[PDB]
Amino acid sequence: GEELFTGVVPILVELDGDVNGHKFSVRGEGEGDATNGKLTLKFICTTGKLPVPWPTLVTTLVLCFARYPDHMKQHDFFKSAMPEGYVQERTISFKDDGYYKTRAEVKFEGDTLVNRIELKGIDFKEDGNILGHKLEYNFNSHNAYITADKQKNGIKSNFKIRHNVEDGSVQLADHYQQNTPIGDGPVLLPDNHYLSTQNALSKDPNEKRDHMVLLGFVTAAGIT
Repeated sequence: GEELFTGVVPILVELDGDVNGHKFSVRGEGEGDATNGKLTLKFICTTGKLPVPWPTLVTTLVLCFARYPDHMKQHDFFKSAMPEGYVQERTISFKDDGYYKTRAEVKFEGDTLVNRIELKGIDFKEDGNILGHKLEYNFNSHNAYITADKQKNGIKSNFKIRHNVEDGSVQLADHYQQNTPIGDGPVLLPDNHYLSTQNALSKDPNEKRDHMVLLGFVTAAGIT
């Protein structure tokens, strides 16, 4: 449970993707500090050029690192499922474009918190904002509301991400998310609340590979 997150925890992220038949892989490494809600990660496209914009993968690429304030500890499903972990599945529909479907397992593998993901993308436009790489390299603040899913013994969430387009417009990405536990022990099913997240995206000047350096802060709120 939550005791696995009292200090800084190494993170490994692995993604295998296929968007419109364009196959790619991403590896990320870094660490998470749930006491401050902080993620520091570097992601590399290990197959060459990433065929979608890095910001469209941020939500897919570890909510167990959210900072749950003491008065909300009983509502932290994500840490309660550890070390066995949880499955996280999303459908992400890009307005006037294609959709992603993702399945991930988030679980401890020894001393490392691992997020291992399979992503498919369907019916994107080669000239659209995604395959056409028309999104700014940034990721706005968002709140995601978390509700219990008692039948699945987990949580669900749906939320819209606003991605800035280079021409000043916005590209919406409508997320539906469902999480379940991998293990069969007791988990914490939350009252309604939300997570507030901010991200800063950057580039390592000495990295020639297609990559994303990510800072994130995730904080739970919305309960008494």
